[PDB]
Amino acid sequence: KFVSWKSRTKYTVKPVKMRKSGGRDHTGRIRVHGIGGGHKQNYRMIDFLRFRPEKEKAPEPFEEKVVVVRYDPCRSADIALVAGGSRKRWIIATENMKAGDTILNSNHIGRMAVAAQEGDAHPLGALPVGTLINNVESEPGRGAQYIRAAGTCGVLLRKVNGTAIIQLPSKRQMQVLESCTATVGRVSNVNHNQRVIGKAGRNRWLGKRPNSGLWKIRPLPPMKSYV
Amino acid sequence: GADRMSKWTSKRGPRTFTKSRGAKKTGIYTSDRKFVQIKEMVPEFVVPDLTGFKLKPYVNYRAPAGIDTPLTAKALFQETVAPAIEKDFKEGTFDANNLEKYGFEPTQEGKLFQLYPKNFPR
Amino acid sequence: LTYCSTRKGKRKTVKSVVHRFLRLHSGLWLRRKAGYKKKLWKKSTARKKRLREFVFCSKTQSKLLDKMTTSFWKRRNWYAGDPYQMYHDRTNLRV
Amino acid sequence: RARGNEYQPSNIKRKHKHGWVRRLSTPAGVQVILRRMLKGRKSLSH
RNA sequence: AACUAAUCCUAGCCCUAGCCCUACACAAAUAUAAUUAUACUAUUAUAUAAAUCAAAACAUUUAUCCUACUAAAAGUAUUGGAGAAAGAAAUUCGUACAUCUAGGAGCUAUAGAACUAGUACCGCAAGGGAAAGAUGAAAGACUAAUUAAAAGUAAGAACAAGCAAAGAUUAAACCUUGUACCUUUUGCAUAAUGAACUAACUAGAAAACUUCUAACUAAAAGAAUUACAGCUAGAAACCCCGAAACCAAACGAGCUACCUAAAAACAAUUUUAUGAAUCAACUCGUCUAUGUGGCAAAAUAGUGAGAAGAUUUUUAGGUAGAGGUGAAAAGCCU
RNA sequence: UCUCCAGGCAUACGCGUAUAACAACUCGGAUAACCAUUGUUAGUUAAUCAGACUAUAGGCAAUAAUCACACUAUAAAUCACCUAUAACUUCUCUGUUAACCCAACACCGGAAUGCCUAAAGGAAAGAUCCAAAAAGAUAAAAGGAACUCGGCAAACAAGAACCCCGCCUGUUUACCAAAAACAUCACCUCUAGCAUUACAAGUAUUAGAGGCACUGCCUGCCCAGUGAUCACUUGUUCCUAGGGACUAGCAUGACGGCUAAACGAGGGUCCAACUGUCUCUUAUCUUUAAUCAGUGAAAUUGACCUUUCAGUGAAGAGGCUGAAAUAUAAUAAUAAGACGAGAAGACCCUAUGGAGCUUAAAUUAUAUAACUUAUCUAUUUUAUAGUAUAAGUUUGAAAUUUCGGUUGGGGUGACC
Ligand SMILES: [Mg+2]
Ligand SMILES: [Mg+2]
Ligand SMILES: [Mg+2]
Ligand SMILES: [Mg+2]
Ligand SMILES: [Mg+2]
Ligand SMILES: [Mg+2]
Ligand SMILES: [Mg+2]
Ligand SMILES: [Mg+2]
Ligand SMILES: [Mg+2]
Ligand SMILES: [Mg+2]
Ligand SMILES: [Mg+2]
Ligand SMILES: [Mg+2]
Ligand SMILES: [Mg+2]
Ligand SMILES: [Mg+2]
Ligand SMILES: [Mg+2]
Ligand SMILES: [Mg+2]
Ligand SMILES: [Mg+2]
Ligand SMILES: [Mg+2]
Ligand SMILES: [Mg+2]
Ligand SMILES: [Mg+2]
Ligand SMILES: [Mg+2]
Ligand SMILES: [Mg+2]
Ligand SMILES: [Mg+2]
Ligand SMILES: [Mg+2]
Ligand SMILES: [Mg+2]
Ligand SMILES: [Mg+2]
Ligand SMILES: [Mg+2]
Ligand SMILES: [Mg+2]
Ligand SMILES: [Mg+2]
Ligand SMILES: [Mg+2]
Ligand SMILES: [Mg+2]
Ligand SMILES: [Mg+2]
Ligand SMILES: [Mg+2]
Ligand SMILES: [Mg+2]
Ligand SMILES: [Mg+2]
Ligand SMILES: [Mg+2]
Ligand SMILES: [Mg+2]
Ligand SMILES: [Mg+2]
Ligand SMILES: [Mg+2]
Ligand SMILES: [Mg+2]
Ligand SMILES: [Mg+2]
Ligand SMILES: [Mg+2]
Ligand SMILES: [Mg+2]
Ligand SMILES: [Mg+2]
Ligand SMILES: [Mg+2]
Ligand SMILES: [Mg+2]
Ligand SMILES: [Mg+2]
Ligand SMILES: [Mg+2]
Ligand SMILES: [Mg+2]
Ligand SMILES: [Mg+2]
Ligand SMILES: [Mg+2]
Ligand SMILES: [Mg+2]
Ligand SMILES: [Mg+2]
Ligand SMILES: [Mg+2]
Ligand SMILES: [Mg+2]
Repeated sequence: KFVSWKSRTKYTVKPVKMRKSGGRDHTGRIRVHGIGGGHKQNYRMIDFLRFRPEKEKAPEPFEEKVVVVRYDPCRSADIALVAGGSRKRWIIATENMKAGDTILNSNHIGRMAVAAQEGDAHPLGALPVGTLINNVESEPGRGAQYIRAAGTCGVLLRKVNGTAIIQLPSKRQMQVLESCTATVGRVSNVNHNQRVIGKAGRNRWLGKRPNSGLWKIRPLPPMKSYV
Repeated sequence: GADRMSKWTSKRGPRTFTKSRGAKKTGIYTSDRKFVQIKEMVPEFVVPDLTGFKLKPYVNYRAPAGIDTPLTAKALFQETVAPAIEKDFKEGTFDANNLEKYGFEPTQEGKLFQLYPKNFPR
Repeated sequence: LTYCSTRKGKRKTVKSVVHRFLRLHSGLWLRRKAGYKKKLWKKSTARKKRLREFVFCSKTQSKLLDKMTTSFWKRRNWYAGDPYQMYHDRTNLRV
Repeated sequence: RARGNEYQPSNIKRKHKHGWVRRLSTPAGVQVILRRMLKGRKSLSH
């Protein structure tokens, strides 16, 4: 009987109503423990492909205007509404974004490095080595999947041929083609980790249930004596 | 503790449960939640004029009842259709193609009163 | 044992008896001696001789062995060249 | 607490849990009806 | 000198024989929360049966269950922790009652079907599942009689002293004699189990060997078998009630545990700006007494804890036993 | 008409004629009156209260609520309007009663929301009597915890301090345990680099699993040794006792006493006040009790014409031995005996009877996870990729089965 709420087919900026799970599969059995309740929330669709040219428009760099920087219940970072041409869409907001700023989305792998301003999206090859980045994309055209959390940044360690080495926040190095976009700058809410929950009731608001009350080297035959 | 044996009707259950007692519909419900009666859906009683009629509910005990002979398809055919065909056959002006001349109907479509499937009540 | 079998309704023979004893038609039973093939190196020459013999059975053992076999094993057999031909009968027995 | 009152009647629940449409929804439920027909029960379902 | 009661005979049923079937029951309604005259929204059994149980335990294994013509070959060949047990075929034999639409050394209201009925009633559900009737040819003859007849009572309470009776006696009681019954214990009970009384119901079953009675006899038997007096036939036999468990398939979250969706309640006062304070509504249940077949299969009377929050409450939906749920009590799942 | 008491009226859910009149007086109400019972006849009226109620295809949404202004905050928070197509006057159907539902019952129990607090709704005593014991309330001379396991209970009191444990508000064994146990903010360890059904429309400041009071404060040491960024001695490796290579892109840790104010139907200690707890009990009223009228159960029961003392006996005699006593029956009381009745009440032992749990018991284990060899495709010049299956090996989630005997019951020993 369970039907997923993620059924909308068309992008929009209007908030969408969410249904909670409780940690239960579509069968109806618990699969993840510690989930339940919390405040009602609305989903705002985030577009993670920064360089999406508008309809019936050629693929060259374009600019957009920052309308708002807003709090989001569904993430640790904060989001910004940005408008360009005749289209509006949500995106992630960098550390120092302010309302009214203009930002650039580029498709040009400059033969020489392109001067980088926080928040603009460029192919990884253009940026100079050592420049912090976030919202990294593993494959060209896939959409950002890494380093999209609050206060987290990656580093472009090296570039050889058409492949670059990125240092993820965990410090595990990774490699990708140089034709996949990335946006410069650290993610917002640098001080997220400093929060103090304070009282048990606050965790219940976030949708977390309490833990449960309930409270291997086999020796070889010559090791049995001194076990 | 519920009664399994008594009939399920609309007097029982919560408010949102309703059903009919067997009366036929006389109209349609549109959106905007408005009922719209249709005149042709309301049955019309065809009542004859009873002035000067000699028949009454009861019959005299001295009236002789007759031997029962239910009507059959054979009897109807002989009384109505057989005489005309016999005369024409003697004259020779008979053919299978023109059975409609004697009252045969190839199909029931187009008739107001169709004999199968019946499209009228008693 | 089976006094009444499902398929035929008869008694059944215990086949472990048939593999160990011989029945003479008079009613005697013959057997070997337990251990007559085991650890011969540690047995004296007189002890080994006693083991090689064929021996008779007691009255109570004969009674039990009769119950555990059917009549087919108790009939008269006429084998040409039988080496037990002379032991199927009793002679000069007052009893 | 005092027991003995576990039946809190509700017609919507009763018809959904044990009703005719519910019994016919699965093959196991259809066999429930067949057994009660062979016994001769006057009441096949709720 | 009679009350309560008792007497009764047929409703039907049981096992065989025979035979395939062609029964598929006015109008209307019903798969929707069945029995609601018309569109929304599609519809569909199952991979090998297991365990109990026997082997005096249990682990390979255990007839029927899991069907393929009778009689014989034969409990033979073969298989088997070679042990409990299991077990063929080749090859012989057979037209069978054959209108037997019929039969009974079968039951007669606690019997025979559970049945007057799968009803009443019990359970949320799957499911479990009763009791009983009696005149005569005629009731358009007022419902018939028949029986010192069960226990229980009445007619009619009792009269020093004793397992309640026996020997007696002119005399009912007085005198004499006398440690209730069954089972179990050491052959013993003032030991300890069991029994208020009446009526009906309620528990030893098989033919290998032996003994007895007959037929025929070096042969017996109505085909297949046994025989150095045998062989054929008859008669003669081995109980009842009672677990905790184990496995297969259904049915259950209207109680309770947790979750999803849509809704709802919170006075007055002091603080502040809150899982703060005092204290109603409401939710819970510290301590004492009463109650103990109770008003109640967990209550009542007082007294107590929280009471804007991890609060309480309503409606509908979800998770199912090799499982679910759990602020873990091995708690809860009618 | 009078005396006294103080949750009532509607809706939802549920129930299904219990509704009203007449007639009956059998059964039902635990008794009468009267009916809630039996029979017969009647009843609830809606385009507004309530339910059900099918035109189609496209395009599109940054800005809570709380008197919403000011005002901030954090847990981030209820179809409309347009563009075209099509149709072009309508009221049928169903709910509506009641003293009512879930609890075996006319059950001192449970039951959501709105309005209101007496203008609505009701009756604690069948008649009589004033004993014991039992239950509940109120008053008490002088004394004031001397009571008791304990100030339990009660009081003209309802206040103060200190110790143990746990930080705090919360949760738990429905029906013998509410706590010092569980959870909890804080702190710490382990695993994981990724998309279209959970985690999550999320991405290392994230997610899952687990442990544990916090806070500060002492105790902090497996860096290779000595020289001193430098040389030897070590160590680890090779090439042959010789010869090379490597060890300068780093650098310890493990306890205690702490508590910290607050908080608690938690477990103790103490002072003051207070009192019938006690010295030492008494008086009154209500319920019960007793007598009259009506209706009318339960455990229990071998038969009983059912006595005391000494002796005998299985710690044991109404019934046996020896003595003694002794007209017959009811009503109200006490609890020594009838090893008094119901105990699903507990301790000890046995059975080739069971079940739950733990493993390092035996036997298996295509749960997963790995490999290997074939098979089937790709390539490759043999060769590396993969793999609807078969055979091996490695892990073990699980599965079935068992718990020798004599030595008091154990504990070490033994023993067959
Ligand atoms: Mg824990
Ligand atoms: Mg019930
Ligand atoms: Mg066995
Ligand atoms: Mg054959
Ligand atoms: Mg009968
Ligand atoms: Mg019967
Ligand atoms: Mg009598
Ligand atoms: Mg006498
Ligand atoms: Mg005893
Ligand atoms: Mg008894
Ligand atoms: Mg009798
Ligand atoms: Mg529920
Ligand atoms: Mg409920
Ligand atoms: Mg308030
Ligand atoms: Mg509780
Ligand atoms: Mg408090
Ligand atoms: Mg309070
Ligand atoms: Mg509060
Ligand atoms: Mg525990
Ligand atoms: Mg325990
Ligand atoms: Mg139960
Ligand atoms: Mg009335
Ligand atoms: Mg009257
Ligand atoms: Mg009435
Ligand atoms: Mg309306
Ligand atoms: Mg609709
Ligand atoms: Mg009304
Ligand atoms: Mg009850
Ligand atoms: Mg009662
Ligand atoms: Mg009034
Ligand atoms: Mg009185
Ligand atoms: Mg007082
Ligand atoms: Mg005083
Ligand atoms: Mg004292
Ligand atoms: Mg004292
Ligand atoms: Mg007290
Ligand atoms: Mg605590
Ligand atoms: Mg508390
Ligand atoms: Mg809970
Ligand atoms: Mg309890
Ligand atoms: Mg408490
Ligand atoms: Mg308690
Ligand atoms: Mg704890
Ligand atoms: Mg406490
Ligand atoms: Mg003092
Ligand atoms: Mg009386
Ligand atoms: Mg006497
Ligand atoms: Mg004595
Ligand atoms: Mg005496
Ligand atoms: Mg006594
Ligand atoms: Mg008494
Ligand atoms: Mg006793
Ligand atoms: Mg034994
Ligand atoms: Mg056993
Ligand atoms: Mg067993």
